Amino acid sequence: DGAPPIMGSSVYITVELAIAVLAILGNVLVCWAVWLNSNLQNVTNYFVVSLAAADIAVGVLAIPFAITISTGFCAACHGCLFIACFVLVLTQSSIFSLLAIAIDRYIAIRIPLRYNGLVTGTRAKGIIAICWVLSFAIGLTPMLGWNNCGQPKEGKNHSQGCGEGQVACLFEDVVPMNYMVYFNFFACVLVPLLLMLGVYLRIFLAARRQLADLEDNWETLNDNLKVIEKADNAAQVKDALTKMRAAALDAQKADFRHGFDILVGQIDDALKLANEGKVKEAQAAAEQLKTTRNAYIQKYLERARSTLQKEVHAAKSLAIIVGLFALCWLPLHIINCFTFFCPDCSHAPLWLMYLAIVLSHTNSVVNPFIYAYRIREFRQTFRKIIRSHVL
Ligand SMILES: Nc1nc(NCCc2ccc(O)cc2)nc2nc(-c3ccco3)nn12
Repeated sequence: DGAPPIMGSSVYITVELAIAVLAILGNVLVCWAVWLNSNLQNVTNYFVVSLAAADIAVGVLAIPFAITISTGFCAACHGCLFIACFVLVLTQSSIFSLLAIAIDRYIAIRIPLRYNGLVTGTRAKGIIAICWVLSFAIGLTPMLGWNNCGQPKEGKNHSQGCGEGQVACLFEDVVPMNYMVYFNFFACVLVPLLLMLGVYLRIFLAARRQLADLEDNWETLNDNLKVIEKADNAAQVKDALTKMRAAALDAQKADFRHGFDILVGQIDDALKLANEGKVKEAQAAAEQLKTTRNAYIQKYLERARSTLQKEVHAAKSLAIIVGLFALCWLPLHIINCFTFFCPDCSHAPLWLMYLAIVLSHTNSVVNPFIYAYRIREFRQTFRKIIRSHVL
């Protein structure tokens, strides 16, 4: 006869309430910043709002649900199922939101040309609504028959003094583990994570490929120029210039038409000269190109470089969220795995179970800090609010 469980429950409940406090405050701040700042009103941040909404729900409902379910109190089976699986609904919502963010940034970085023509607030709202609905379908799947209401714990039901029909409300007693591992973890959680990793890999790959392409064009431009200065034949000049022309109109694909028009025009003129056997005429005419480069091309390619740097930094910041999501949630899934795939093992200790539950809950508090740390716009919007209504 050992330590009173309420002593541990005091800690657990206090920790849970603190986590709820932070989860509500941080995410409320996020939503407020997005609502009043017009720079933060794009399709990409609407998913941020949805994620923050799920986190608010965690702080308002899932945590109280966790505190209640932990009691093992007497309630009808299906009611206990809802209480236990509402967090699954929210977690699936978060999954779909993160995956939507990844796909949005992918579409933005590979085809920004037709990004707006494809991605709008209308279709985004339709997506988010469909995502919430499918999250409900997934999370509450157990209530559609895939439960253990038909296999109750006679000993427990009669120990805790429950009514006819009712059952004690614990997780592993009503929520089947094959569902948690196969259906929820392997299919509806792990696979999405693999997909997110793939998409972000493709994002960074495309950013690197574009920077190398523009760099090859820039180097082709200047190297052909140097070749002109060193060449000693009209045909050698025209060869280098034709290839410089190709590189010029290639880098063009990356107000600004003025610069590239001047460059390509100068290249056409140098070509016409070289074709008419006019060598040094071409070498001198192609020497003014560098000015056109020092006034337009360099100024455009540095700006394209900074734009890709910004999108890369944004992709990194948005991927860190998925990282923390995985790190906070996977421990419970691993615990479920070895609660399902090892009958010869000893079950994980109760303190470790609640520790992992608390950990999974902490994910609803990190996102705002990530935003304020990484994203200048979010940071300074939070700053204004913090120095607008309350200090
Ligand atoms: N395995 C598990 N257990 C619990 N709570 C109850 C643990 C327990 C274990 C033994 C016992 O006699 C009474 C209760 N909550 C849990 N939540 C989750 C979870 C949430 C999201 C993914 O897995 N897994 N999970």
